[PDB]
Amino acid sequence: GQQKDLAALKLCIEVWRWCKANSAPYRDWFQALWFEDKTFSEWLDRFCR
Amino acid sequence: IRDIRYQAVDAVSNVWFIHKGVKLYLNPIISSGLLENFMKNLPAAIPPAAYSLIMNRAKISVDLFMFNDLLKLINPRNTLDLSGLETGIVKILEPVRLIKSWVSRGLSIEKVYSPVNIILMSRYISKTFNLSTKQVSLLDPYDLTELESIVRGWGECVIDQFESLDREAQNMVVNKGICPEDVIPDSLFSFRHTMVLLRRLFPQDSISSFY
Amino acid sequence: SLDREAQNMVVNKGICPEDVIPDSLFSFRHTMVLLRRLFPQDSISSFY
Amino acid sequence: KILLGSLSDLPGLGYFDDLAAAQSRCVKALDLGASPQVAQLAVALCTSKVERLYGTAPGMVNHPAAYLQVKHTDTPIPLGGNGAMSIMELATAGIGMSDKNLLKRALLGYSHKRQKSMLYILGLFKFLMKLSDETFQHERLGQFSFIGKVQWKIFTPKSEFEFADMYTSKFLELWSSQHVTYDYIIPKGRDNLLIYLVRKLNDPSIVTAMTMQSPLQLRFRMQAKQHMKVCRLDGEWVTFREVLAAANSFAENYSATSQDMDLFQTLTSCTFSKEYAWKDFLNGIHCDVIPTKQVQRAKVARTFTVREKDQIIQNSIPAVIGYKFAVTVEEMSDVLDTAKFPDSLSVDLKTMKDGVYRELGLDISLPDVMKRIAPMLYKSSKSRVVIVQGNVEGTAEAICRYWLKSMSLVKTIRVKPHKEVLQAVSIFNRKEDI
Amino acid sequence: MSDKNLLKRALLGYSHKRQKSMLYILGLFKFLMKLSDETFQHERLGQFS
Amino acid sequence: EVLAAANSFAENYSATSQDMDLFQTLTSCTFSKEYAWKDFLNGIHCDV
Amino acid sequence: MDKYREIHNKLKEFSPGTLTAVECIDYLDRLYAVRHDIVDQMIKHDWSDNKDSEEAIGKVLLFAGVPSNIITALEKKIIPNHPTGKSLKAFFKMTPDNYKISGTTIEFVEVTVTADVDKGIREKKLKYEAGLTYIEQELHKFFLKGEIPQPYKITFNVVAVRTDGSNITTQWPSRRNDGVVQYMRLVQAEISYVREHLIKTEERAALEAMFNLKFN
Amino acid sequence: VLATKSSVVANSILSKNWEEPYFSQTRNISLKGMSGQVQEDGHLSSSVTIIEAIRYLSNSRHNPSLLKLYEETREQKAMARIVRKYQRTEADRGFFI
Repeated sequence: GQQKDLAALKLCIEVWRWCKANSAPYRDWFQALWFEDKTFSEWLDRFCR
Repeated sequence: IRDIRYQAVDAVSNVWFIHKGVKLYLNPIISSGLLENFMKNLPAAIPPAAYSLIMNRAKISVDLFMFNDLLKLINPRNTLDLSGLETGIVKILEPVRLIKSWVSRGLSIEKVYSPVNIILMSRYISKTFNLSTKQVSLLDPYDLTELESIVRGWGECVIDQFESLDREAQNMVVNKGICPEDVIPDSLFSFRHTMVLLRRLFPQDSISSFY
Repeated sequence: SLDREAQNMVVNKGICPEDVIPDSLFSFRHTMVLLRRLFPQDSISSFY
Repeated sequence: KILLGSLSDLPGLGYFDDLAAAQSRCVKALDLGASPQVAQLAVALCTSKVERLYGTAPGMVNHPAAYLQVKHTDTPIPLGGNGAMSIMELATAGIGMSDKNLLKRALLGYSHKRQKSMLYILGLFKFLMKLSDETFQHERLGQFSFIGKVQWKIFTPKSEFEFADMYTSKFLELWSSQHVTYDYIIPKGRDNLLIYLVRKLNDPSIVTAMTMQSPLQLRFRMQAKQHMKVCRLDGEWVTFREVLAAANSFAENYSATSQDMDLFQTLTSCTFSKEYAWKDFLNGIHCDVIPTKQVQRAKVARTFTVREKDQIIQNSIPAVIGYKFAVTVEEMSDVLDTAKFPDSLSVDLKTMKDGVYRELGLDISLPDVMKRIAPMLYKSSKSRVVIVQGNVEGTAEAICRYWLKSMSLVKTIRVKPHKEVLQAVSIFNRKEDI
Repeated sequence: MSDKNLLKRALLGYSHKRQKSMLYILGLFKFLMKLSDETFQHERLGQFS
Repeated sequence: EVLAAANSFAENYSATSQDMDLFQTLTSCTFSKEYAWKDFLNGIHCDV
Repeated sequence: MDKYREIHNKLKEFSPGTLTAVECIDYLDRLYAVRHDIVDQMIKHDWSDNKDSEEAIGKVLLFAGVPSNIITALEKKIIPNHPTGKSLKAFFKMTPDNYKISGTTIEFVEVTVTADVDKGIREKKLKYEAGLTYIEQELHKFFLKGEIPQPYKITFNVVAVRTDGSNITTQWPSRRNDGVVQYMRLVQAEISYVREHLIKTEERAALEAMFNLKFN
Repeated sequence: VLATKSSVVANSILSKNWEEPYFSQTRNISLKGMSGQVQEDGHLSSSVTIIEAIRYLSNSRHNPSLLKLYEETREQKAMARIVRKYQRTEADRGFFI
């Protein structure tokens, strides 16, 4: 579980950083991309929690 | 940071991109497992159909036009209303040329077609669903992509020779019974997925099926 | 009351008649193939 | 001729490949009539030369013990390994049999008691497999057998050959992934055959063979001697020390998995070809010196076959594998043309699946499962000719026994288990019984 | 626990080398299981293992 | 008779992958946290 | 005929998508054989020639009074126009589908059922008419030399009927077109059912490859 | 001597499989040396069997058989050359390509 959480956090970090470098729809992508069984926005909410 | 699993990334809704006024559709990139290559400027291989879908995404493919012609041949006035056209830190400055560098020919997943099953399923779709209600231009690109994928190549096998195929289909269906849930138009067809996609794209009043 | 509830459920939002599960020991495929075989139907009407 | 040509030529494909080539051609020299002692001396000399060239031997930078918490003998051959095996095992068992024995011992140690030194070897093997599953899948098909290996750089331009730069590397990789049936059968139509030939041309082994007597090969030797970036760790060029460090890091934090255990057993389990159990044959053998003067007889050439084909499968294993993997119409036509008994292909596939399910919990119905397990189950059926002295019968057991009696240059040697101790065994053993 | 140790030793012996004296113990255990799977299943639940 | 039947069944028994998995299930760890007494006693030493 | 009844009985008990490719292929072969047989039977009853078993060309000539000695002598000759250089003995061995003898005139007809009428017609022509015309010249030379009192006349007619039987009446203005076209429509529907529906979806490519190799 | 073995001789000749595609066999896509085409300077180019096979496959529209390939290239003049670098392959025996 910790390994999956770490991988999800790292992948979210990478996609966020790439969207930061260029001009990309941060939130729209985060509501679109999917990892395992939890979407990116829900991953963000879980990381906050 | 290392050990980033770009291959596990999946997309549910549209993933758009803008660059100097150029609009891009990144869903084929994500579904093909090439998000890392696009991000980090790495070479990859994509079929020309994927390139056309990524670059434009606003012009329907020739497969949808051929399917519309097939539906017109089967039963006019129930065809899709077509109004579109045919066919750590890394910084990207030429995404268009980057994608064009991936384009090549021969890497297409051709499927085994069934000439009679295609026409049978096309007519089942024509009668069951009313396709002249919602404009296809305003349809969701994500669902239009999947419809084009599941209908790809149907026209190329039936428009050139139709009357003989239609007569054979009538001969096959009139003499002995055919259940319209076992007809397999091609090797990459799923009845459940196609029907749920068509239900969601074209709503039907469920009262008629239950009352 | 049950018929009125069914009408209320089906008229407001769409119901696909292939996901309705009457009981825990029901299979749509088997029931429909059994009913097709027992009661033949002219397949021309579903295709023409 | 082979003994003296074993030295000058450098395959330059890496430590494992150079060692395998030297050992295999020493085995060939033994086949042509070399005494086992001279073959052993040549094996030792070539192993020393390759170890010094790659720095594997204890005393210099590339020694595995300085970067791995595992014994030098227990390190996998693709990493810093000890290629000082007996010529008997090399000739009889194979070339990559050391890795198979190491993996078998590691799995045996993991059972009974759960230690960490053996799970370390399991993690090293998993790291090797992860490195291997980043290149063409047909490389594991054919050639020397291996669980996994480290890929080394090719220090020659691709523009030397005219048609190499026709299809891009990513094109070839995706075509190979899409068309997996062509790993086992040769395409017939020009559309697929041209891509097959272009992929064949870019094969590192074939490229080196084509550039074998060229000055360009000194580049790789000088890079390896200077300990520069020659290996791969992910998408970047890395030095061998970096590969060793990454292997240690991956193995120290590796957790065993039931599916991983099943796949390791798949590697350890029997083969699709009838193979003689050379390990227990040599372990249980005994030789006795008989005081009889040596008699020099004539020389006769006999066919020493070590891997046969099960008679129950009417078609060749590559044909059945390609038929299962074929999804396009033209792939089906090609596999039907190659197969001698097209009507029995379905029966052979069904028996193959039944045998796999009987011996293993793995089901070959899923394309991924069969794709991963096919190269580790099917091995080539190459035949060899071995020069023997007297009345040696044309069987593998007889050739092996002759080699055992030939260890002593002067003394006559008698083998105590004079009975037939053949172990011709395959995956399909109880199919007729069931 | 004696039966468990015997079964563990039999499986360990079956690996490495495929003898017959250990597969004999495996067959004895399978015969015992076949005899056991002819009565109430809750008998194995609880009590001695 | 039970002993004879056991001998007859065991002399003609063929190992199976699923049977191996179930035997390992018996041999494997438990759902309850259990102390490994076997290796504890094997590796123990007592001094007077 | 009864063969169609047996085929229908065997195939109404098979659920869709449960036939192996080889089973589909041999069922299709049986169905094409049945179609060829029913067309042979319509021509049989049209000509009222109860020749149930096909007879060899040599046997047909024997029924026409041709002496055996000249046939044996001609067996040693070779066809110069044969694409494969087959001997006259093998060409005499083969049996045409039907034949008729009317005095000194013998009519040979080969019938095929296919969509490509021209291709089948030309294939049957290149298979039959070369040897038939060579035999015609041989018998004409024998008549000129005086070994037969009356010369023989040979006629070859090939008729191909499309799978739908649209032009069957044009080529064969028979009284029995309706029943035959109904039966052949039934067998065509059976063939379509076997090829397109009953085949397992995981072996459709295998069926396509086997069909291409066997028939194309 | 050969007249008493006519059947087996015919079987052996027919078993050579003259109808298979020429470039699908291993022997025609090997690494054995083969002369290429005449270059601009007028010197024949030393090449490999696999490269020449790829060249013909690229120029042609199909994979011909042995007889078909001979018929297509019947008018082509035979050319030969001495290898640039000797041997270069374990299967390379001789001094001419």
